[PDB]
Amino acid sequence: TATGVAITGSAPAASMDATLPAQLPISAASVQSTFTLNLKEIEESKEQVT
Amino acid sequence: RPIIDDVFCSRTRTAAESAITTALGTAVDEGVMYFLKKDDLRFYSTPVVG
Repeated sequence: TATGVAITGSAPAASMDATLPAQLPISAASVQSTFTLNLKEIEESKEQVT
Repeated sequence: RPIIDDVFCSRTRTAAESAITTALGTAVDEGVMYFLKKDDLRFYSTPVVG
């Protein structure tokens, strides 16, 4: 604050700027995907697809 | 032409041969001969990795 006082003033009340946190979390989740492919499908798909 | 004998040799009687099954009880039919030709039957199995 920068309030206005007289010349024979009284040096007014205290003031100071405040800083704050943000805390922005990262660690509980994840995106994922699965395949579930066989071991015979990957064998018969190399003489039978071009 | 040699006569090879297997212990595990049989044949399942078909559904058209059903009056021959009730008279004998079973359908295992251990009386077979199987006049086969040698280089005409083949066996297969997949070469899956590992």
